[PDB]
Amino acid sequence: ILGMDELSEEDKLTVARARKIQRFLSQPFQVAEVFTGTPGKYVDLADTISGF
Amino acid sequence: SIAELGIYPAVDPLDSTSRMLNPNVIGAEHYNVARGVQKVLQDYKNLQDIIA
Amino acid sequence: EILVTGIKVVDLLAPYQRGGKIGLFGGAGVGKTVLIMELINNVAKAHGGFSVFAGVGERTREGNDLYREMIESGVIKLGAERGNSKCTLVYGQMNEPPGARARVALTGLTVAEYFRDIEGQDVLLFVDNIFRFTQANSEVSALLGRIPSAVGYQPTLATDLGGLQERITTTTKGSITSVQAVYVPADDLTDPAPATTFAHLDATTVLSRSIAELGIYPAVDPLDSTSRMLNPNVIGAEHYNVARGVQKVLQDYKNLQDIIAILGMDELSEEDKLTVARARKIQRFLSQPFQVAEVFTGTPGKYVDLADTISGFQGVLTGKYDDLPEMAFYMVGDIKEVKEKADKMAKDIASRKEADNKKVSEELK
Amino acid sequence: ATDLGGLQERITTTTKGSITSVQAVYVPADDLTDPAPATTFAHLDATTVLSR
Amino acid sequence: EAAAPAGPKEFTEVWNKKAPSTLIVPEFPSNYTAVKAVGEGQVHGDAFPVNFYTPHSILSQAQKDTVVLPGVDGYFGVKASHVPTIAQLKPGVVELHSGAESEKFFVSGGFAFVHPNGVTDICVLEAATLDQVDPAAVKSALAAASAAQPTDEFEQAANRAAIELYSALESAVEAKA
Amino acid sequence: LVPIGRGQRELIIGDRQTGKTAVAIDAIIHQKNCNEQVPKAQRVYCVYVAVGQKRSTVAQLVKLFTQTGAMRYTIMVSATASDAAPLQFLAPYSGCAMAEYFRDTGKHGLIIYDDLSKQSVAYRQMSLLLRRPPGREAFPGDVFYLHSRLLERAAKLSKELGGGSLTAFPVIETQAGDVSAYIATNVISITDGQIFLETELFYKGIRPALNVGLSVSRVGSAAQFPGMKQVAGTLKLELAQYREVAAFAQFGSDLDAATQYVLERGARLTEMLKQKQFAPI
Amino acid sequence: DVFYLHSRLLERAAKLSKELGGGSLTAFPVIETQAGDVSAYIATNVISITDGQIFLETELFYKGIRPALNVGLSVSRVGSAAQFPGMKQVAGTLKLELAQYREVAAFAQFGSDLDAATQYVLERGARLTEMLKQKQFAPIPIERQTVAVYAATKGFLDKVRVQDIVAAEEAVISQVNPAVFKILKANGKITPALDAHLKAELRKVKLPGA
Amino acid sequence: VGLSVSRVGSAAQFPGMKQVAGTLKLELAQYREVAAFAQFGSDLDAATQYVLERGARLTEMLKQKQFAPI
Amino acid sequence: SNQAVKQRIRAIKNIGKITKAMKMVAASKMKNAQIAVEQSRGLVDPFVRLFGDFPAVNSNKSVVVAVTSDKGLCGGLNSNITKYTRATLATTESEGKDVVVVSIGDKGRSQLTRIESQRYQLAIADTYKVRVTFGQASLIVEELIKHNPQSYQILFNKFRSAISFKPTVATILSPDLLEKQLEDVTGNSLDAYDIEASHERSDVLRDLTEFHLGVTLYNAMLENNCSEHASRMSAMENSTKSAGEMLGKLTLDYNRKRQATITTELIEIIAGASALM
Ligand SMILES: Nc1ncnc2c1ncn2[C@@H]1O[C@H](COP(=O)(O)OP(=O)(O)OP(=O)(O)O)[C@@H](O)[C@H]1O
Ligand SMILES: Nc1ncnc2c1ncn2[C@@H]1O[C@H](COP(=O)(O)OP(=O)(O)O)[C@@H](O)[C@H]1O
Ligand SMILES: [Mg+2]
Ligand SMILES: [Mg+2]
Repeated sequence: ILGMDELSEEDKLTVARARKIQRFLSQPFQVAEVFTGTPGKYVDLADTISGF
Repeated sequence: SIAELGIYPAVDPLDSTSRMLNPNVIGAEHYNVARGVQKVLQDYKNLQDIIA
Repeated sequence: EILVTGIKVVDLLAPYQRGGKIGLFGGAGVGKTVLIMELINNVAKAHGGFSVFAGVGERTREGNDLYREMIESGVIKLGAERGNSKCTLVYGQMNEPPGARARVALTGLTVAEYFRDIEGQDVLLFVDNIFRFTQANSEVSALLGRIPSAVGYQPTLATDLGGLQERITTTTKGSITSVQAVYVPADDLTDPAPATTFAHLDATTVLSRSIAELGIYPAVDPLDSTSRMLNPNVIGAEHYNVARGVQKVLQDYKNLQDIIAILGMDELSEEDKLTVARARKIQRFLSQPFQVAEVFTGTPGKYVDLADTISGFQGVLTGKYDDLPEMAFYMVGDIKEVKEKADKMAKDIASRKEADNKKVSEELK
Repeated sequence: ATDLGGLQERITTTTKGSITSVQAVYVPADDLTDPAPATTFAHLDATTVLSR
Repeated sequence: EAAAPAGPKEFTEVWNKKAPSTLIVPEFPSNYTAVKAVGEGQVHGDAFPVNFYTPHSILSQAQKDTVVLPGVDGYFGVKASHVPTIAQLKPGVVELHSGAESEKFFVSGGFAFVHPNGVTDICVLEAATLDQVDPAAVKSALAAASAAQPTDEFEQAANRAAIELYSALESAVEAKA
Repeated sequence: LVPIGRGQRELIIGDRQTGKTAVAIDAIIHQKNCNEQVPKAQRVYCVYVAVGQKRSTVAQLVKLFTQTGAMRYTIMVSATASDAAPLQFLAPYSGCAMAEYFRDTGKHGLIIYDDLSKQSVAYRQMSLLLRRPPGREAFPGDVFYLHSRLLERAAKLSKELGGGSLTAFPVIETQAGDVSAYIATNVISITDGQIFLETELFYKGIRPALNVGLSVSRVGSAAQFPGMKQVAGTLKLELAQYREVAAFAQFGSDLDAATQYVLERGARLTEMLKQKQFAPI
Repeated sequence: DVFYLHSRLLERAAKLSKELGGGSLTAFPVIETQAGDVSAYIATNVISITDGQIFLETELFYKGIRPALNVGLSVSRVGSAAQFPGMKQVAGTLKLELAQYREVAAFAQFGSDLDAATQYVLERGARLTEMLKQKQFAPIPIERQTVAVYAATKGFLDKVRVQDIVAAEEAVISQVNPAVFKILKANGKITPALDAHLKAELRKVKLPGA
Repeated sequence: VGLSVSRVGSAAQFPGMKQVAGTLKLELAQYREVAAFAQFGSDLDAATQYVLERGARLTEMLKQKQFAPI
Repeated sequence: SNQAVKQRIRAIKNIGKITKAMKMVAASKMKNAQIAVEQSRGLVDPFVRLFGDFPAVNSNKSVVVAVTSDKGLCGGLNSNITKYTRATLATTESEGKDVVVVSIGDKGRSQLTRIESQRYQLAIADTYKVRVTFGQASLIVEELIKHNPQSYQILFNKFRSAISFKPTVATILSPDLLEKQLEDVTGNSLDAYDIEASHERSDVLRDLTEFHLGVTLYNAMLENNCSEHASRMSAMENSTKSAGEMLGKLTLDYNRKRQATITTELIEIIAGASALM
């Protein structure tokens, strides 16, 4: 309703970190590689805690 | 709701149907008047949540 | 003839008949036992006749509390001076099987009926949860092999309740002033056990849960409690007019609740937002500290005379008190104590003293 | 409650292994206090909401 | 002569002793301006603060060293420590120099104050700069302004204002660099 | 607004403590005041049937009718709450049969079945204990017929049978304005008119608390006093305007001077119809 | 007879007389409501059986306030004459200041104006709320509770930032001399000789953040 | 169109209709979101008014007459 | 009963759309009216440094102006400066002066005649319908100088931000009737300026006070218009929030009544079947 540059720069960083969190929650699946080509990735728990 | 506006007969225009409302049966210049009346009254019923 | 109770909302908007049947409606923690104990404390101590407390389907803790509290007050005396007691307790509390709770109100009624018929005097019958009589018959009647009625109750609800209630009357030989608390299930007044009780009562006092959640105690709904004494030929002209004016202000405020909720207070007319302010004043002013609630509140109890209630509410209605805050009216006795509390709370915003007044730093030995 | 409990109480971790059940939950009339989800939710330990 | 010290300092007194306490003392337009007129400084040498104003725009807040303003008694020029002057301006061009570069706006007429601290305030209504005026519709308008002499003094004054604006807009559109 | 003819059935439907018994008592007291000024072929003899009330309330009404003087024209058939359910079921029929003597001898009757809901409750009890299968709200199947065969006995007879009349005023108590309940819809369907009273108008000071929109009289203005008819269509029309230009009267800021005259004129009319009880005009 | 199902059960939780032993049974019946509906059938059954009520709010529970006590609804008219007399005199101040914090934040959520005295009781009541948070499976003795209520309602925990009070009321109990809690447990009451002493030991407290 | 679902129509319609119907049902997904909002047509943003006019174009486009299937 | 709740739910669900729509509409109007307001803020400064700011003058005739809104869904903005104009009319009126009250906006004529009926003499409205210009503000100013007062007081809400709207009172004096008298400081404070007018100082001060009244009226009714939009955007966001909360409670109660309805008719069917079988 107001605009992207309306809010602060720490709000810009909240937007940026949340947009790269929203993409980092995505994952290619090993069962869906037959019709999407790219191989799927089983991410361990010790890796996703550290990554986030 | 038609009746406590004092309108008699209190026939709901947007609930009364007939199988004689084909353009094949009563002709097009009657059916277009009836459909336009129902369209106008339904849009007024939509606008009554603002204009009240 | 009127019965002055000391409670402002009761004496103003639904006055009790001296010799009539009184019902306190409300469900599950609205305050119809604290109301019945304040009615005991006010009416029964200044009565002169005998009392009968019939505890039907209530807590045994509450019955033991009433027995010990009545021993301390001398209403029940033990031992050699026992005959100078003024109360009979008949207890059929909620640990009893449904045959006992369905019939203990009849036992308390018989103890009251003897004093009315044979001794021929005015008595008080306090029945806590007459709904438990209806409920206990509803528990039994599932096993007496009957088709059930509406919500799940017995088919003979109205006649059982009627044949019990038609014995609790004032006659030519005596009086029974009956105060019965009536539970409502799920806070539903359209339940058949309260809706059948409504017809047997002269004064109705409907306690509602939302008014209790507003902090207003006694949580009497003023727009749902009625009386047959609210009649200009019974209580007078100015009392009835003040009561109808308070109810008109409260109804006009109840009709403004939706737009105040969704549009805000700032969009009414000026007479509308005068009505809203006077109604928020008389909602707080109908509340009162009880002398039986002073052990778990800390406020002293405030017996208000009937003339004090009429004078104070006429003052708020005409507009003599548009200047005080709203919380000046909250939990006070009468129209002097709203001004006392106004200066008590407007000296409080000026209450800032110097140097913290220590005299504690290294007190010598 | 007893039929749902007799089903869902066999899905536990024993000493020998475990069963972990992923259950699709339909909510009747979009009412979370309806007795079928309100009895089903007493057993669930996690919810995985797939949104459009 | 000075027997009524009015002001926002002193309105607070008579207001606080006579208005209800739920309202704080209302604000005043002098609370929003930082630059006064009689106060010390704001010249510092050559460039003085010029404030060019219209109701719908602010065209200059920058410091300039000379301003050429078109007063009703002729185009005058405002140097740094210029004498304080409330000058009514006729239709003409306002030139705000800073050095080699200058901004030439043709204005419509309206006052221009120079203050005792060197603050210059040009206050016009419509400042239509010279590279957005057309040179064709000016003659189409002053033709009717030359021709029309009505019976009433009101449209007479309007036509005289018309010709003194359009004639000045003639002289500053052919002789531009 | 809701004019009532000799021989029609006018329902008094409302919540509890809204003015139903008050309208009934005013209707009886006014027939006492009218019987002195009319000849014997114009008199109305009232019958009050009290089903499911207290004995205290009925004794209070009998004391009121003796102090006014209405008991030389009034019968009171009282099946109170302590009485058996077959007595409360049969008391409207008993009162209507005592009132049908006046309908059948060419005189005029006024029967008031106070709490016809309580008669339906007594009939439900009496039919559930006789093991008849229940229906909607555990009522019997023929709880419509229970009330239709009673309320149809109120008639204006032809001149061959004497020209007598019986005017019935059944009273139905609703639960928080719910007129969609079973017995409420049945007796709304049976009777000609309905006098719907509200518990929200009752606390606005409007007493008798008549909902002027939902109150109908299907005898129409055919059974109205002339002259009252000359003012009543106007009063109805301005009240109809005052009702509809309201729900905007909260915004008293903008004076519109065409709606505002209608609003304060309807306020004059709405304040006009307020009335203290036990004094019919 | 579903009312008799629980009233037959919950009436056996009694405090017996001295002639029967003086033994006691304290019950804690647990009811799960659906959407915060305390006007259900079984919920209103047990509300009219039990003495008090501990109402746990689901919107206080997601704002981190745990135990999510609905302080306005949570009542107990039977424990009043049954509280620790050291707590009875310091938490009589706690529930009333939480009442004003419940009055301010229920109307001034719009951001209309700060009256600068209702604005005081908003971040005072926010300090009493954060003082009343608690972790799980870590109960506190009643003496180490009524000092943390003493440290907060007497303004010793004032101007500590509200995201420090979990770490600050741990600073209070850790630094105050453990002989303070031994006098307070044994007298059961903050005696005049002790609050003068306990006010001293609270001034010598390294609050976090200063 | 918001409440009527078909859980087959993913790869079970006409391909020439599938080229276009994704855009048609995503343009109507914005129109149903902004329609009951901007019932008035007075003070409008230049992005919301465009999807309002597009949704009003598609709405009159989809309606057809009886007993004449296309 | 169980159907009227389903219509009340749809009504509140539609109000929660209409108020969200006009919250966005008021936001779009506020973001482009703030642009005109902070450009209009410049021209008021040379007059308040040239003529000073004297609110508490001994005018014997005053014209107060309360600059209100036209659309009345603003949230306590118009009555705020009604309180302020009855506070400033109870600040200057202590000496027996004539006061004319005018108002800009229909919410001014509906809230000023309630507090004061006799001094109110003029109602300007329909100002913000198309836009607000300086020719319009100057026409309003000329209709204000149809009276001949010695002072003018403007009351308006100044757009400090989208949250704060400080109610500003703005004062203008008649030229040598009061402006030359209030400047006499053992001489004059205006003699430092060299008048470059075509005529004498009284005529240039008359023209200057008319131009000052015009620019403060234009800035006043720009600031009040965009602060009106900001208070409408904030007042329809406390409105859609409350209409979402009311809708949530209505949906929960409707679901309770729905479940109780299905159980009620089911129990009646079971009772009727067991009464036979
Ligand atoms: N026109 C009136 N003016 C003043 N008071 C009235 C008027 N009508 C009714 N009342 C009062 O309002 C109350 C209405 O009670 P009423 O006689 O209507 O009982 P009811 O609604 O018929 O039946 P129930 O007692 O079961 O509710 C009475 O106290 C009566 O005195
Ligand atoms: N008059 C009152 N004043 C203050 N609080 C009250 C009052 N009545 C009830 N309460 C509060 O509500 C609770 C319920 O009181 P009680 O009369 O026992 O209700 P009920 O018998 O209807 O369950 C009390 O424990 C108290 O917390
Ligand atoms: Mg109780
Ligand atoms: Mg009655």
